Amino acid sequence: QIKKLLVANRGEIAIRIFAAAAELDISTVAIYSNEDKSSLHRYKADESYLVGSDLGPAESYLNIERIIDVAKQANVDAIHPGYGFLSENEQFARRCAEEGIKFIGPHLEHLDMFGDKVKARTTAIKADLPVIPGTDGPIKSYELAKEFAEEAGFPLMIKAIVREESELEDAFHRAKSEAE
Amino acid sequence: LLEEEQQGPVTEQDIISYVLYPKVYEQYIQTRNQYGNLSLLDTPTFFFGMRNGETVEIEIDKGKRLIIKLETISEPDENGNRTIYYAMNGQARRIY
Amino acid sequence: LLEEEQQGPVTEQDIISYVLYPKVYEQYIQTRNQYGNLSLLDTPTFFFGMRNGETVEIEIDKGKRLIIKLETISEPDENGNRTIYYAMNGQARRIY
Amino acid sequence: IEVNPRVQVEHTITEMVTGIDIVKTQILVAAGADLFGEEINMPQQKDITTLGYAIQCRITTEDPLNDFMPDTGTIIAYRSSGGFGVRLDAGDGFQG
Amino acid sequence: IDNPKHIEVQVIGDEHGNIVHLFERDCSVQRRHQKVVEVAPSVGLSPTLRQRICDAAIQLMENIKYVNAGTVEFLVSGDEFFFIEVNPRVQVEHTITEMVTGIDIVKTQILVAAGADLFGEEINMPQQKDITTLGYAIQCRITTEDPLNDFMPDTGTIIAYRSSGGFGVRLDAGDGFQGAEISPYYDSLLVKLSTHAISFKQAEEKMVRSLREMRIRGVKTNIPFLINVMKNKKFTSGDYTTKFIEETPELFDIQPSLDRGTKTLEYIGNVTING
Ligand SMILES: CC(C)(COP(=O)(O)OP(=O)(O)OC[C@H]1O[C@@H](n2cnc3c(N)ncnc32)[C@H](O)[C@@H]1OP(=O)(O)O)[C@@H](O)C(=O)NCCC(=O)NCCS
Repeated sequence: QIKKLLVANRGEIAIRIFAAAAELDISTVAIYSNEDKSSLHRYKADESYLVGSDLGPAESYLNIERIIDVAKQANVDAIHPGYGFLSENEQFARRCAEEGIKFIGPHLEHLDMFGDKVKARTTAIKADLPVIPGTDGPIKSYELAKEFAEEAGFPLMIKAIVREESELEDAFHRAKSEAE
Repeated sequence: LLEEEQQGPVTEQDIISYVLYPKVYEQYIQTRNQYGNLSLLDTPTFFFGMRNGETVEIEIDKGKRLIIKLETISEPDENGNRTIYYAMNGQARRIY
Repeated sequence: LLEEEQQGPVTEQDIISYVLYPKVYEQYIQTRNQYGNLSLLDTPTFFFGMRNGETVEIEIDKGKRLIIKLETISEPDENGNRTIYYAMNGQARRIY
Repeated sequence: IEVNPRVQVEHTITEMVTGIDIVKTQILVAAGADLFGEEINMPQQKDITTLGYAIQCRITTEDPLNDFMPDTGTIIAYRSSGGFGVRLDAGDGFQG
Repeated sequence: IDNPKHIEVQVIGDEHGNIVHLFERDCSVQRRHQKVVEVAPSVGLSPTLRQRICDAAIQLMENIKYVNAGTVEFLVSGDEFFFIEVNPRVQVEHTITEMVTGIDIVKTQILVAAGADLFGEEINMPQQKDITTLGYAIQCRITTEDPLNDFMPDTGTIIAYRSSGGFGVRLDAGDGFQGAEISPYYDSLLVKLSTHAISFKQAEEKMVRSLREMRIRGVKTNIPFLINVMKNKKFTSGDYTTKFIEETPELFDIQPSLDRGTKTLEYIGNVTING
């Protein structure tokens, strides 16, 4: 299936994947920024392609469409995104399969379930798993805050640490301040 | 004759080439042996080399643009060989 | 006072030395931070640096003796900073 | 707490204690190999086990005496370790 | 003997009468008298032959009360095995027994000379009936012996150097680095490559990937030969004799890794200095 593989990343994981790719006799392609022209990873692969002379250092590894450009002209099969850039981007994972490019990772919906801070928590409770008790969303009333404290028990971490109840008052207002 | 000389496959282009210019075709083969394909070098670099402090890029293969920099040249050693300090693809290479 | 300009611990020798020579000591410890235990280089190296192509051994410490070869020195670049190409214990090192 | 749908930077240590190539498998899953077919050839969950303990250190230019601000500049010397028990994953560090 | 299989066995003694064996290793892949590839343990060996050979080692090594690390060498033909010599020291390929059994061979030497019992707390050698092998290790010694000139050692300056690594690759550092001038006075070894896996074929695939990922310019090198020896079906079969290089012609042939990155540098250098 996978005859050529493109790594939408740089540095250690690109080398990590190239070594893994060229162990199954998979042809490897790398992308790089203008700042990574001297990078060590862009000649651990068979060929290497600039993202485009008009992109800064972070743009080069986040431009979904030009990354797709370089891969399509590389007539590549799969894409491994590595970690930390477009590794879990459903939009990249959607754009890839749109172009017959096997996105090496989870299925599209998985990226969605585990992409946000609350959606992942929800699927976790559905599978009979313990979860850190929290407010259903954000709250702007002490009354709902005391509603959660006499239902979750202390300590409690407010953000946007409280052990004794005499602190849940003066702390819940402090965060509402700085968050505001 | 030619297949054994290069110990490899040979196109008809090679064959007529050697038939028309023998001592010349073979001389070019020695040069592709030594330095590779020079036609891919830009004309100024091909004629004058590189000047101290010059960064230069040469595409040698598909997606294989190698970035070269000449840093300095040494005084010639006891025999007559100088040391050249390059910076190929961000890593340092020396050659005599 | 001396425990403040330095990193903390100061010996009595430092204290009596400062009071005898104020600026000489303040200058001494500054050079101490720059170049190490300068008194360990041989006199010819301490006074003249190194000639091109020369190897020299510096008994940095008991059994610790590093073998330094100066390969070449470059032209100055803009801002007047040369590059020095060293061979230190077999490996290669560049100095500005 | 959370779930990251991607391979992780600390994956190296899980490969050494268990014995399975995590990134390799990742490729052959998109290639549609059966998790217990010839390609992936995974041992059954009962027969998955760990031998020993592994530790990982990401070496970075974060100054631990300056609020872990990533120092930058030119590495002018680089030596890597190895031997029985050591695994290296090359990143941005090299001689120049 | 006729068409056999060179097999060593690694024993380890202490200064109190306790000796253990970390099983065998195959070194049948030899060109001349020197060994070029060694696998631990042997793939083509029956669990019955392996045991009789290991027990033969323990018999000899305990009858004379051998102390510290050692090796007993055996040739193997059919069901019959015989004894040749003993090397009372570390071998170059101890790394692969270290990889598949888990015991640090060189370290155990140091504590044995100190006097630590084999089954003490500092060594904590497993009891013999608990020692085992997990997977298959292969060791390559990357040298400067021209595989196309009777393996004559090339001498010169390495101008570029790059080691591999990652999961399953263990390197032991020799004279190989950027700027080394390989002296003609010693064995011309640059770096010890040694892999491992859960199969002997995953280790082959891992070994060639690292042999390829290797980068050593400025000198000749026996990597392409070692690459052929790996990729040959006669090797991955698990059974090969001392008559393996001799029997296999396609190993010596090597396509020359065109040094495009260097040849370019060499040309520009000439026309810059010589016009
Ligand atoms: C065959 C191969 C291994 C190089 O072998 P060769 O025939 O000796 O070399 P080439 O003529 O292809 O390349 C020479 C130069 O190309 C350049 N180069 C190679 N791959 C490159 C890339 N992806 N991007 C930019 N430059 C590259 C380097 O400067 C290399 O110089 P060095 O190899 O002397 O340091 C090649 O397939 C390759 O791309 N190698 C680099 C990647 C690698 O090592 N892969 C091994 C598996 S991890």
